[PDB]
Amino acid sequence: GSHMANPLAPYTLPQIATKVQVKHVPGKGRCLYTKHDLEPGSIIFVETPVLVAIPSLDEELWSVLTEINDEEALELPPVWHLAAICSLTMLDDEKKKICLDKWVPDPDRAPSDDVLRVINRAGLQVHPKLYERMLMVWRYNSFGHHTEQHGLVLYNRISMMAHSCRATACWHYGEDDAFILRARVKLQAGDELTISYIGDDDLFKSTNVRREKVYGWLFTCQCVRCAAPVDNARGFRCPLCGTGAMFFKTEDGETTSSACTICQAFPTQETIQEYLDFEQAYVDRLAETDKSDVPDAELVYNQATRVFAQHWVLYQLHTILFEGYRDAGNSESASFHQMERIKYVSQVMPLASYTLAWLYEEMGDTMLNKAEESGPEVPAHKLNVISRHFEDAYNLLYILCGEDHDYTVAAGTKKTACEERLP
Amino acid sequence: LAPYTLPQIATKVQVKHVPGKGRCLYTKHDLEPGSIIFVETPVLVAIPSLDEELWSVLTEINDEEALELPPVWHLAAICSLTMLDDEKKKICLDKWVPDPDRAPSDDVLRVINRAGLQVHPKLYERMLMVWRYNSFGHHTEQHGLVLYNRISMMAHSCRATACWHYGEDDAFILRARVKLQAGDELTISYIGDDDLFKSTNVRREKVYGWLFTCQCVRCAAPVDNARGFRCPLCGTGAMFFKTEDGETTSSACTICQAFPTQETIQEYLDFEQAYVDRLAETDKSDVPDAELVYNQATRVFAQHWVLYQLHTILFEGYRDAGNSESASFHQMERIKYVSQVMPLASYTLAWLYEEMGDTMLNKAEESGPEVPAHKLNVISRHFEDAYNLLYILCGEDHDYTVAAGTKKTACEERLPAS
Ligand SMILES: [Zn+2]
Ligand SMILES: [Zn+2]
Ligand SMILES: [Zn+2]
Ligand SMILES: [Zn+2]
Repeated sequence: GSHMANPLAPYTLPQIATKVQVKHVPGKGRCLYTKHDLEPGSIIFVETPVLVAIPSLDEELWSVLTEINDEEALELPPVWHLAAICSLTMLDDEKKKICLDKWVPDPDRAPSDDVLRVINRAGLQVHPKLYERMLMVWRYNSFGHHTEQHGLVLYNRISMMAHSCRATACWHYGEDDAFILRARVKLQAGDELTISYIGDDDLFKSTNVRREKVYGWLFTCQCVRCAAPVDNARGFRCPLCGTGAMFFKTEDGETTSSACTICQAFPTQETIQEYLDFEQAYVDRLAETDKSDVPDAELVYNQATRVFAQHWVLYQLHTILFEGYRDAGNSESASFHQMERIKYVSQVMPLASYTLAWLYEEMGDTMLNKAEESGPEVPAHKLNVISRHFEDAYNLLYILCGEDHDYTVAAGTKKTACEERLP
Repeated sequence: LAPYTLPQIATKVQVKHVPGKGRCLYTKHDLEPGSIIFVETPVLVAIPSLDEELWSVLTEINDEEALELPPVWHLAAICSLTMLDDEKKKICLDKWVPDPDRAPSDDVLRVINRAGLQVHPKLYERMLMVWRYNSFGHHTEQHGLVLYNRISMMAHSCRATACWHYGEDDAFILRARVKLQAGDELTISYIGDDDLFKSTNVRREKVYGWLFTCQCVRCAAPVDNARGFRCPLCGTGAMFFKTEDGETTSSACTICQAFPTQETIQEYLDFEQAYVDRLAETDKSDVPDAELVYNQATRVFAQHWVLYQLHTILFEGYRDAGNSESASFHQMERIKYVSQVMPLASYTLAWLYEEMGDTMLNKAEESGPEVPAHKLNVISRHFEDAYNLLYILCGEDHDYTVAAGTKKTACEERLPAS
């Protein structure tokens, strides 16, 4: 008999914890649905912030916080703490309960070292437990300010939208930090409205990376992109045929591959591990590669083409090279790399994005420059082609930020100028 | 309950013929891409030099009264009944035909009477069908056909697992186009490469003669990504049309995910037919006209074989005129299209990569013979891709493969020391 007690005896809470695992609801805790039919680009609603935490909101407290930070660095930068404290002191009791009951990864978290130190050093009256609660509500529910670099903004209804790597809704800031929410796609009444918790600088990357970016909200993303059978953002050059793409995919810590697009062969697990090592090596190299040294980026790109076929690392190298060539006035190769960028993004992330729209616009710029090196009279055909790209940019920006937005009117301006120069 | 007559039965049910060419073929071994599966000699090579007297006769009866099938088919059929031993004459007569019971055509009885041959009409007729539905065009000779025994046992696929090319003495060299395991089916395209990159409706039209509606992996795919129109709502995404049982539906737009109405679908089908008609009057000898048609076509199409055809016309026109700048753009669009709709190894794709290499090398050389390393490497990549595909299609030592690899190694030789 190896029983230490009767197995039917009631457990203690620690003993229960040994057997089972509670999972708290994925951030940000709620789903939001449209009540009506929406056409692409139409406004769903516009929301004013609960609070805009700016140094300008309380610079007394700001100087104090920055000086506390300079003496002993604090885990979250000062802005998060100005936001939290001003959320506990500046709003009404109701506004307060609106932010305290938003989603948080650790509801019962004890006050951190940082929190108690701020309370004692700045001598404030707010409860440490609520101070902690609020620092995480803004860590996991706010948006970065549009212009001011140490600024953040919280909204109430916006936090109700679940995450998706292929979001149904897009957004942009209005004039007084208004949050303008638009339909990114055609929607029917009752459809879910989702936004990307992850920035556009990572949305074009592969499933493993995006999942790493949203793990903080304590879920493994299973959105339509993230759960797709083929991760077409993670393609390696097949070593058998030398030209097709094999797309890798990681689930439960194990990586598998699609069959090569051309020769239909599957790589062995040993080849998969080999190319995962290559992948990590080039991810590391990307941090040392940039547009101020184009020869170096050319070296890295040449080496990377042997490893990658339609991969976000290769897209990043195309980006570096395009910006380097564009800055140097070399429209010829900038053109090639920009066309590869358009190919990649339209395969991997086809819905309207600022990245794609400005890919089309900047392709228009590059083509127009290259053409104008032959003289101002650019032939009709070329003009039309250039115009098409500008138009595409317009068409996407129209959906993302509206007819009269500065981006949209810029793209449309270039388009109509192109038409103006037509015979 | 009284028995039906045969016409009464035919009113109620529809019989499905064994689809041409009647058989399936499977590999007994694992195959690497590009490996030779086997090489087969022809049962017969029908060319004028096979029987010049018969040929001259044939010609003159054709010029008096035109034959429905050109003379070479009759040369093939007759010579199959006259010149082959009994063993091989039976292998030909055993081959798939659409109409086993078909009475002698009037062309057949005429040729029998005016050439004065002793062959049985009904066999003659049947042999015709055999050669029309089982033979290949000769590599060199116009008015030439070739018929093989084992090759005819491969079923058709628009995404074939096997590829082929002619060797010396009209040998049929069959290679694996993809990696295959023992027991996998060997298929070839009954459709020429001039149609393989087109949409499912068109390919099915091209194989209807073998009496089946193609349901290969491409034709049965939920989305026909060779038939993509420009979404009228968003102005930028693609909506892919699909036709089944005479009715056309559309995928949601790739960008705004709206579905077109049946009205919009019919409108864009009318546009599609109009541009298919215009293609017959559009070609590379009038580049301005093709530019007009392309400019109007971009408003209708997003990723469509008609747009690919216009890209092809413009690429060849600009290439012939030495305009590497515009040819570059259109060739890139061609590569995009083909690699999306027809990604497996093909001569079309391989030579798309090779000619992209040519165009970029020309364009670069307009700046001087010393082409920078980067550009060279990119150019080399294209050449290498061409090589890689032709290696699979026709072997390492084939003239095509050697040509692509030659351009590639030349590119590498021009690279600076550092
Ligand atoms: Zn996801
Ligand atoms: Zn491969
Ligand atoms: Zn098919
Ligand atoms: Zn659309």
